[PDB]
Amino acid sequence: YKLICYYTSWSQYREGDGSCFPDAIDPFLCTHVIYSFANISNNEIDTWEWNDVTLYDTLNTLKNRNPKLKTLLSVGGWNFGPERFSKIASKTQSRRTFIKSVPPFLRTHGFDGLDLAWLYPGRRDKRHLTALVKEMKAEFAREAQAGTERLLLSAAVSAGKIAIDRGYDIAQISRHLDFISLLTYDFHGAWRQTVGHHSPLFRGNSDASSRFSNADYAVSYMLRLGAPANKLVMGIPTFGRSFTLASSKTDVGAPISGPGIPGRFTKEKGILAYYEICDFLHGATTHRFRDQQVPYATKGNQWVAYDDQESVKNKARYLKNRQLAGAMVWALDLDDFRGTFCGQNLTFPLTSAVKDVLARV
Repeated sequence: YKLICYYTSWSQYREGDGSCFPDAIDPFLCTHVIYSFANISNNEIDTWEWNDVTLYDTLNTLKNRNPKLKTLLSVGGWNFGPERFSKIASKTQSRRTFIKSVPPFLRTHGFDGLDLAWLYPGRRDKRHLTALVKEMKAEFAREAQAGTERLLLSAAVSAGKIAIDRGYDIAQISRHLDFISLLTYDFHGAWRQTVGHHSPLFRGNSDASSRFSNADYAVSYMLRLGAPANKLVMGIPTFGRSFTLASSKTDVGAPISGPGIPGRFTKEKGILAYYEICDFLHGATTHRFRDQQVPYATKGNQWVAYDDQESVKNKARYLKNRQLAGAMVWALDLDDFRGTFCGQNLTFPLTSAVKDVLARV
């Protein structure tokens, strides 16, 4: 079993305890740590944060205590316009330059692979996403001729039936990728104004519409589409999605005025770190949808959909019963990395839960 953990570059500038550096990562927790978001300039892979080469180096020292630890660098991400990604992939010349630029960079900073986070290829991209993956992978094969270990190549994909059908050739790209990380936590879209869990596990018997909105469907659709189970990794959120209620209606369906107020450390609207949710829970009412088997909480006019140790193991068990290659935890830095906010003196409680379940056969 693989446990693929993302570390976000910008969580270093979080005030107080919110601040997190590669430093705080238990090197025996995950099997793969992905440094999140490199950039691209002059069609070449490149850094993003000033001190990136330091943090790179820091993260890669962990491989000193755990010699089996593998690290990868992700390209793209959320503040990386996909158009920009598009433009580099469609011109075979700008595409070949970017590819050639990748191995030496990874080799210099000590990475073991590349993660591609093109955040959503459009209808016009499918052809090129396939080209990029096919060739990039071909370059990694030729470079291992130098006598060194072959670099890994992974991809972060959307779990929305439409986004998939629209921009991905799943049968084609599964043969070239070492593993595919499914983003099974973007289900209640940014769009609507109605309360709902962003990462429901199941179909929720109390919902006949957009049933293509849960991890369960997303997975069977990907297996159906032709991706093999031993390359599939299911994404597990270590955060919550918040909303400011527009009325005292709390239950399923309730209306919404907009996103919830910022987390005190997180400082971003509509999102909350698990450690922020732990402090939020005090004096909050907790409910759990049994249909989707996921929790949520209200307090004042704040409704929060999130995942706890239980919902998280649950997903991990499922993942095993279907025999996927592993789990992916978005935000090692959004978990209780200090272990000082959520009662128990455990560090990274959420990612531990997953790992605990992934280790019992």
